[PDB]
Amino acid sequence: SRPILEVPESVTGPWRGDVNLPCTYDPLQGYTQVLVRWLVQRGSDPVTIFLRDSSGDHIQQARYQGRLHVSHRVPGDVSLQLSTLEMDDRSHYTCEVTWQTPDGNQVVRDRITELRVQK
Repeated sequence: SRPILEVPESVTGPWRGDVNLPCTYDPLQGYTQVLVRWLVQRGSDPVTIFLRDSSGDHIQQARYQGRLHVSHRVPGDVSLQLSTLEMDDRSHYTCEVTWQTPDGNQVVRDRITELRVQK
């Protein structure tokens, strides 16, 4: 049918350690991945923390540049890796993927996960 994102409802990571927030899908013929975004919930509009598009990976905030990476090697795996976890990294995160079909249409799917940080 259409691509199905798989994102666990919650993940727990170690304080000062590293965690992977899984976000994966099985690739489907005729669906080309054109955008990945990861967002975090803070105030009154989701914060964009990562984008991958035709020009590469974009991590605009100094607080994340150097401690945020997104999986790339296996098609369909766009999991977020966050290193040196802070207690205020506890939040809800959105994984959002956009695909383009041969007719030129684009379809967007997203899922939210909760990261808990454990001492």
